[PDB]
Amino acid sequence: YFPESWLWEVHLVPRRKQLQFALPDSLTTWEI
Amino acid sequence: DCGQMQEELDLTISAETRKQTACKPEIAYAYKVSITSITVENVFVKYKATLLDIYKTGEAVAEKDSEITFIKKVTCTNAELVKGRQYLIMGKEALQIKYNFSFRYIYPLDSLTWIEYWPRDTTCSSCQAFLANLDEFAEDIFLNGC
Amino acid sequence: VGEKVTVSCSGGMSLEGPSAFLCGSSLKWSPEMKNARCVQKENPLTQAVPKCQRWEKLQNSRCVCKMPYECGPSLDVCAQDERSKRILPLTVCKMHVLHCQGRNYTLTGRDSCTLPASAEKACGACPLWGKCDAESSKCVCREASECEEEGFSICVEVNGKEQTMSECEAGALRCRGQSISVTSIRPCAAETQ
Amino acid sequence: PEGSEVDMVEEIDHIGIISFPDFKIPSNPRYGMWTIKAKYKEDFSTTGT
Repeated sequence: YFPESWLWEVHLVPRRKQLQFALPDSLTTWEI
Repeated sequence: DCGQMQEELDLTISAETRKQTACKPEIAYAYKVSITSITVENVFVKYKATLLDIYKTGEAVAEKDSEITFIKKVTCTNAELVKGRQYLIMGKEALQIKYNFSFRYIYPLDSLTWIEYWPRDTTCSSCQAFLANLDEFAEDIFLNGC
Repeated sequence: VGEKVTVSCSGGMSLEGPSAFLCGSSLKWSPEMKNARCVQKENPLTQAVPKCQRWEKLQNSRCVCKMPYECGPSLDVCAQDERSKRILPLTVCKMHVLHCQGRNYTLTGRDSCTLPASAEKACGACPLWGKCDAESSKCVCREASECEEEGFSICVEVNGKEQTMSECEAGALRCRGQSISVTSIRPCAAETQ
Repeated sequence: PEGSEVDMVEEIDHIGIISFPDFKIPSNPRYGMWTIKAKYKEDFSTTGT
């Protein structure tokens, strides 16, 4: 797969919210 | 790709080893023909031909007499070819694409290939047993194959 | 905002474009098309039928010969040299593939050469006209309905008369010990009307 | 990077977040430090960069 960036998203958080997603094949630190 | 050829007019050489060689999974060009002419780009001097017969002109190939190239390279000095000479050989099939609709039967003449001269007269040249052994090998590939 | 959508054309209809989209601030959708193709050429070219034959191997949407070695499973018979009167063993498909390649050949009588298929075989080496019997070391000849091989059609004398039949049927008659005599690897004139 | 302007794009603000269409880099670019300037298309200056 190998992205340089992702998760580029906007959400309403009604005091708590949870998202679920695949981390990519890149064996590197992802800064969120 | 560079290797070496067998010597011309070899006395009583193993004809069954030729069948084994032509049967190999790496073997998919095999024919008897005249060498016709040669070319210039030194890693693929083209070596045009006059097709007499074929036995495992294999992968996506067709019927004989096509007179196509069988290229050569400068480091293969033990595999020299003579213009107008009849010859026998075996090796891998051609890379099948080019600027034309196909590169079909443009032979690579690569390393570890079989090569030898094919006798144009054998009655005069002592015992015809060497040319007859080649004819028995060609008959065996045509009848039994691999 | 932040809700996502996934898109497809209806069943069996070929959609062109990106698969999924996300609702941004309050109006945008990205990266969806302005105009699109929900459906396409879902049916390929069919029955192209290149011109094969028993001595043949059609290719590139056209007819062609087969290799004589690929024709090697054909029934064994007597034949003669391409430029001499001398007799030798041969197979009908290998001879036909050679003639398709423009090579010379000649015919011979049913006893003119030491053809390996000239009588009934043992188990473990049976021709296409037979098979091994259960718990037995001998081969058995099949019926003409057991024709799993494609086969040539050939000319043979039976009951005192020349008749055309399938190569596998002539092979079954030969293996079972029926009174026959092969006359050519080509079919007879007998089907003329 | 040569200071020549190459596009403009507008979007309305609903949230205090404003997501713009994904500007594709032109088919042969000048490499180096492109700049994004932003202004309200209203009676405000408010340049951000």
